[PDB]
Amino acid sequence: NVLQIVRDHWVHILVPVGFVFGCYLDRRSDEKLTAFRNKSLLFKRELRPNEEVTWK
Amino acid sequence: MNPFASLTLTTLTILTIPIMMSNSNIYKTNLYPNYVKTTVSYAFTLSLVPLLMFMHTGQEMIISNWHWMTLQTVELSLSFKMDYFSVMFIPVALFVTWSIMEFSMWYMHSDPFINRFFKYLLLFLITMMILVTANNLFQLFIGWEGVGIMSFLLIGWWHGRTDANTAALQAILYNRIGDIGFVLSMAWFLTHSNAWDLQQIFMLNNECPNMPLIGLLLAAAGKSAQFGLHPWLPSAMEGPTPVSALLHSSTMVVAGVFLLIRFYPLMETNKLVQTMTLCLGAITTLFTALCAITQNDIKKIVAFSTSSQLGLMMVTIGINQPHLAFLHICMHAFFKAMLFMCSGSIIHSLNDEQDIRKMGGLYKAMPFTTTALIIGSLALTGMPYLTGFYSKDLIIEAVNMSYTNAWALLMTLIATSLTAAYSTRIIFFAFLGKPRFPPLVLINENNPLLINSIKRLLIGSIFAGFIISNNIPPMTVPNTTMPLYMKMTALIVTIMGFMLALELNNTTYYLKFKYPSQTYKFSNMLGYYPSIMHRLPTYHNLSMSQKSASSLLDLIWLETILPKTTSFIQMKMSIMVSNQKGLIKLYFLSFLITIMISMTLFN
Amino acid sequence: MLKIIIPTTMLLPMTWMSKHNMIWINATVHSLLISLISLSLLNQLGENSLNFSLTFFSDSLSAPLLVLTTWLLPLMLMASQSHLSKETTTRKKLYITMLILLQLFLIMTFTATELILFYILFEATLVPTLIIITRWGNQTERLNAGLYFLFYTLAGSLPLLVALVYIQNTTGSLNFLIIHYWSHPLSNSWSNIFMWLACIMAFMVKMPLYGLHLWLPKAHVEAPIAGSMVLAAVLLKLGGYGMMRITTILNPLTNYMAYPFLMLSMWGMIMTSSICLRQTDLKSLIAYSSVSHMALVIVAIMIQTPWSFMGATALMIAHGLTSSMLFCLANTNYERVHSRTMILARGLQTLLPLMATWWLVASLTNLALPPSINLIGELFIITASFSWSNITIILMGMNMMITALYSLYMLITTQRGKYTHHINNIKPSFTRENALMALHILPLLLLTLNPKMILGPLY
Amino acid sequence: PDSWDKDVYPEPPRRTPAPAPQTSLPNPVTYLTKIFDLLVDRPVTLAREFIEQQHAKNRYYYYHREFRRVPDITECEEKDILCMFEAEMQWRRDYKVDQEIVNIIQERLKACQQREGESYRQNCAKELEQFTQVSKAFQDRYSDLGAHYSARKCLAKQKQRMLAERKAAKEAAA
Amino acid sequence: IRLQEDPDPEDENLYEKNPDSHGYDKDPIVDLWNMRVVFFFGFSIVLVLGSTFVAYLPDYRMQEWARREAERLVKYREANGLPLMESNCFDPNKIQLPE
Ligand SMILES: CCCCCCCCCCCCCCCCCC(=O)OC[C@H](COP(=O)([O-])OCC(O)COP(=O)([O-])OC[C@@H](COC(=O)CCCCCCCCCCCCCCCCC)OC(=O)CCCCCCCCCCCCCCCCC)OC(=O)CCCCCCCCCCCCCCCCC
Ligand SMILES: CCCCCCCC/C=C/CCCCCCCC(=O)OC[C@H](COP(=O)(O)OCCN)OC(=O)CCCCCCC/C=C/CCCCCCCC
Repeated sequence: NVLQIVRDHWVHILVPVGFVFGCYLDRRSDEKLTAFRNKSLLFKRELRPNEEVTWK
Repeated sequence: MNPFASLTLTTLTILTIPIMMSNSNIYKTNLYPNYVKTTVSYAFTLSLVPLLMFMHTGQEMIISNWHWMTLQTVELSLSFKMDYFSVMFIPVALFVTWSIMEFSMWYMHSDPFINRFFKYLLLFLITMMILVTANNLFQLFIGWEGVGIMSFLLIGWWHGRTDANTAALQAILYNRIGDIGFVLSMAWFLTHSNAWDLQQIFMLNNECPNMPLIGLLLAAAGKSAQFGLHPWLPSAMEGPTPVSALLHSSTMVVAGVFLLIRFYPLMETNKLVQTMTLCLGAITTLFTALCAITQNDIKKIVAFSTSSQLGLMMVTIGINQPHLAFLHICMHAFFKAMLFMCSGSIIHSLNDEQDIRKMGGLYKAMPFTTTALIIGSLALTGMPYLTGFYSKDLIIEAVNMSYTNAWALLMTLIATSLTAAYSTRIIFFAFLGKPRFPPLVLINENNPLLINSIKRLLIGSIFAGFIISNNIPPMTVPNTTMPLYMKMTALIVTIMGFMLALELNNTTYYLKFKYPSQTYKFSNMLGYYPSIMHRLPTYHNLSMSQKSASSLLDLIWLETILPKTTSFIQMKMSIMVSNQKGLIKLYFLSFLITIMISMTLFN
Repeated sequence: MLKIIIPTTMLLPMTWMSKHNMIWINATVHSLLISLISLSLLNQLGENSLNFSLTFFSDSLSAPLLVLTTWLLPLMLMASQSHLSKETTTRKKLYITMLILLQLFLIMTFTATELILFYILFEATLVPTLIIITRWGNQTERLNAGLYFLFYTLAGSLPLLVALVYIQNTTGSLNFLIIHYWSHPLSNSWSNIFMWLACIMAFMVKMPLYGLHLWLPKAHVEAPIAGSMVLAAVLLKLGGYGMMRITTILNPLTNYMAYPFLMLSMWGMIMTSSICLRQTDLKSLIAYSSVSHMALVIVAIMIQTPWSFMGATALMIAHGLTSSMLFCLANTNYERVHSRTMILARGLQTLLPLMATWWLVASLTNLALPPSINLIGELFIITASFSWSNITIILMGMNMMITALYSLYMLITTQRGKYTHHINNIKPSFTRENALMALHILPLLLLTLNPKMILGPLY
Repeated sequence: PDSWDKDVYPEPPRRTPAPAPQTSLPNPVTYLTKIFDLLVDRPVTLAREFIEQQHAKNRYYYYHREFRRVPDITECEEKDILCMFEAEMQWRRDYKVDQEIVNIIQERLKACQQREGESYRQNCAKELEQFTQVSKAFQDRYSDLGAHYSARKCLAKQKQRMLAERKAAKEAAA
Repeated sequence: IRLQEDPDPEDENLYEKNPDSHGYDKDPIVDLWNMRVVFFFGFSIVLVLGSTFVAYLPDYRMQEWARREAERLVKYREANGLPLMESNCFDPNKIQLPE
């Protein structure tokens, strides 16, 4: 029945959840390199009234 | 917008269309050959229209429709050069291909893969159109290699025939030497001019040098089967008769001449390359005609005639007459295609017999093919007002009246005489006399397809030269004033060849037997060139490929130097180290020696 | 790069937890999905690389190699499921595990940002390959082949490790960005000569260089089909990638030290083409063709001009795809007749039409046929070598002629002629085999349509 | 057309002679041009009109990115990684712009040769001189930098060139 | 003989049991679904979607940006009589040559 389907096809979510976790870890790695954000001579600009950071 | 670009690109696209429909029920049915032929006819008319547009106002254009890639300062784009040469060669090639396709509908009826045959013919036509209309060297090379591989695939049509496979591979080998020359020229042009297109090449090369021009000359010799690289064209007669008629003789072997024509400014600037071109063309036409006059296979005779005409075109280029070369290209396409079709009809009516020794009586046995072949032979030899007269006569007049090589001039005249000789040989041994074929007479030429195709190619062999010569603008200074004997040199040598060959053929009826001469053996056996040059270099290369490279170096010395010697040394050292008797006396004496050495030598 | 690294490390438990008959389906489907995800790396910048973090970065040279690796994994899965039908479930899962580990190591190798991490990963790629060869090979010579492959690569790579740690002690960092910005000229001294030799010789053995290449025929002939596919398609490209990376710090000494390697590469290109002319084994013929093409790539990297680097990258990608396709075709023939001799089976065009078409297309791409990316790369390399010197054109022309000769000779021998009479077990081609050939060939033509994606950073 | 700038891509004024027929025979080119206009040009014009009507309802705009200038490698200190990075990126952008400049000049040359046709040797001397000058300057700037070119290597080459020019000037004055 | 070894097994043909076999697996249902997923995912998804995605990738290489910049610079320089290609990459005033 349905229980046997999940018992056999619970492995098909492993790669998708791995991809989601990888995207999350990429965001976490990006958020630690925010040392020159809105500080490069080429891309330095004034912040818009309703924004806190130039990029995330 | 001007219809010129639209109509030219439309002809090319509708040529490409039936290849798309090769994955359909129409391709699975038996209507595909007629469908392809109809498409080619429509393309022919739609290409005739821009030819009319050009012959009025001399309109020429280039179309850089699609940009492929920019290698920093070099831009490669899909560009087509619709000039005089392109708009005059596309309709002629389409006309010839239409006739060949109808003839192949009649001729290949029993072939299980006639649909594949027609798809391959259309693919060859597409690649040839790409080659002719190419505006840059890379697209020209695309068309070059495409016609090369399509020739490879169509020559080896019968995959079970080892001779067909050898012919295909030999054609590939010679065309690859030509491609070596082509790549040399491409590399030089890009390196020294930062361009792969004709406009900038011509702008920057005010005095084109020997290296690029010799590269181009080598490529043209390889593709057009000049001397040294000639044997592949006669060997290409292994393919079906439609292949020989359309691909090789008419439209593909003219690729090298066309390449040399497209660079006529640079050829004009240089002189040593012109001399080399003239000499190569002269020796090619002479040698190929000399081999032709004594062959017994009708397809071989026509192939050698094609090679001789190509040599004449190369002579025309070398005397700095590029436009006469193009005119002769068109005229030769017409009458040589018709000659090949006539020989194919003869072969099919006589149950796959290709020997003039077994033909005979066909003058009355087959009326229409007989009159067509006679007209084609008259056009080939330059009958004073047929299609071949408007090009060959002018070529001979220009050769005699120019500052040329004396030996090249003499060889050109002798080649014209031998052209007349071998045309007489074909007529005499094929149509005149008594039958020599097996008694079961299956001679039948009443097929509307065969008759209509030969009719269409027969009108061109009579009138096309007049129309084409009278409609093109004057692109060269005529030789109005010349001595009477020089004006009549072509006719005199043609008539002398006719008479001498006819007499020598009439002597074959006598009840007299004599063994062949050394000159006869040299002429009949193709000058011994295929024997020596196909047994010696190949044997030496294939022998060194195994005795020296694979066996001596790879399997023996590269194994001995690095991996074997190191392994042997390590094995010997391991045996020395581990071969101990396990005696405390021995290795304690060793300990004593080590202690003494460490005490004395280490301070 | 974690969005691509983690799904492979999840391919591992999924393969080990899936049912006994769903392993191939799951592995193939999710490998294809990972390849689709990795296609997003081709969007590169014109100024600098894609700096994901302190550990992984992507460039116009790394991106196509990653896409090729990720696309190559499912094809190896299809071939493996062809030839491993009677294996036990645990051994099938171990085979898939070795393939997955190899792919993960290759991905991290191409995306590593330090030379030392690159070294560690590109040396870690040897273990799965050696296990695959020496465990699932068919014949006896697989053991000797594994020994040759392993010891050639390690004898090449150990001086590279010493040189890398020395360079880090000397300059302070092995990060590729830092060593590109803080590069200094290399003086002509014996010490610099031997540092140059250490690095270059490691990657030349990995290429391989002519005279250092016997392990390549040994390993490629005796490995299973998946091992042969990965060895030729990707593992030969680690040497080229490494040479295109390390030569930043070896100038101007490369101008003087490249003569022996250029002469070896050109003459060995000629020699290996000639060897291909007289080969009695199909796999050996394909292996020596690989040697010739990689010799051309070595020439490009050594002459080291912007036109040569683009040609090197294009030729690397094209050769990977073409050699993989050729190995697959030879393996299908082998599975028919259980022998590798070229003249044993003939008439395969009259017995198997569509396979004859695939053979024709693959052989046409093996020789430089325009406008294929094979020709694009070879032509760029030839042009750069012509600007280098004007007899390189002679050598390149000879090589092109012989390449066409042996490719068409292989096609004519295997396909054309009359069928062998006593071989009556040649069953019709499988949909799996036909799909494998299609998946090899269609991306190559699409790359021909869009050629700027595989021309490297110098474009 | 307003698609491109006529000053960047010049085209000489087009002089088309008026037809002056001398025969009563009909002109097949004229008849076929009329047929082409009736059968092809009108339907394609109608289709393009419909497409452009559909486009005008969803009109949106895109912009051209502007990079402000930054100090170059001459101003950057030795092993100052951030300034070196900014200067190197700026030099690469300038290299790309110079390559496109050379591409524009080459396009001018090709188009002029094709347009002039048979009198190209004399009528395209103006565009040949501009191409010669631009190619000379571009070659002197970026001729032999190598595969691993950089702003530092270009600066070193410029220093070598300046030293050579100074030495030549001193020798001439001596 | 020197061993108790099994005889070499006969080659197993997938077409004998299953005439409409795709060559993936012995089980007909597993074989059919393996074919379906391979064809669908590979051909449809990867080929078509990846090819169109690559075709319509945004111009991050700044090809058109560089062309527009070059057009602007050419227009400005030829309007003012300046050379189209500057003679030096850097400023000789900011470059200090050794004595
Ligand atoms: C190293 C040398 C390099 C030379 C380079 C230059 C080469 C130039 C070539 C010149 C042309 C050679 C023609 C013959 C070659 C083929 C021979 C052969 O086997 O034919 C059989 C072959 C028949 O084949 P088949 O049906 O199988 O029968 C088998 C035979 O029965 C089998 O019987 P067979 O074996 O007895 O038949 C051959 C026999 C019979 O053939 C002939 O007699 C052909 C004669 C052709 C005409 C020659 C005289 C032309 C006179 C022209 C006069 C007017 C000039 C213009 C001015 C007029 C106003 C003043 O020929 C000979 O014995 C020799 C003929 C002349 C050879 C010339 C080359 C010499 C090479 C070196 C010397 C060798 C000497 C020893 C020979 C070997 C040892 C014994 O003949 C033909 O099909 C036709 C033959 C040629 C017809 C055309 C002739 C005219 C065109 C060429 C001459 C030039 C005319 C003027 C041109 C314009 C000038 C401005
Ligand atoms: C640029 C470098 C190359 C320069 C020339 C080198 C030639 C090297 C020869 C190639 C090595 C041969 C390897 C295998 C080739 C294919 C296998 C093979 O030998 O088949 C032989 C095959 C079959 O023999 P058939 O005559 O058809 O008899 C059929 C009987 N049923 O014949 C061939 O293809 C032989 C082709 C070898 C050509 C050798 C000579 C080539 C001429 C080159 C010199 C000419 C220069 C041209 C100057 C042009 C001036 C601008």
